[PDB]
Amino acid sequence: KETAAAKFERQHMDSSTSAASSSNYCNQMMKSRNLTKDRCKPVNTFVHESLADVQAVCSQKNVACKNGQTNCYQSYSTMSITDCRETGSSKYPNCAYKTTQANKHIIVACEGNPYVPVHFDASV
Ligand SMILES: [Cl-]
Ligand SMILES: [Cl-]
Ligand SMILES: [Cl-]
Ligand SMILES: [Cl-]
Ligand SMILES: [Cl-]
Repeated sequence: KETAAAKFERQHMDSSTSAASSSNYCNQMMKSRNLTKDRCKPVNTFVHESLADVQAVCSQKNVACKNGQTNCYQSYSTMSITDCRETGSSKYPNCAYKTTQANKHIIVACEGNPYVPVHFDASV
């Protein structure tokens, strides 16, 4: 089984681009990070920052999670992100995503030793 930290990295990290690199970015990335294998993942955010910058957020501003948990952290600075959401024309096995680039604060849930991101909660 994949560790929680490894699943967070696979699903949410894309340090190799500064920003969503076209309207087809989400279709490409959702397949290659294997988020469309048995089912189209409906919603997913990619962060275009270093892994170290994202990991640093677990030491930034402690806020509530949407679920009421108390192990969420909001980035002090905005970060380049891309939101991917399935469109109405999406039907597995032909998944189809809208790509939305933005620069927002991120909110992540953290856990473990090392204390690292395990869940992407939200962006602001
Ligand atoms: Cl790991
Ligand atoms: Cl997400
Ligand atoms: Cl990097
Ligand atoms: Cl900022
Ligand atoms: Cl641990």
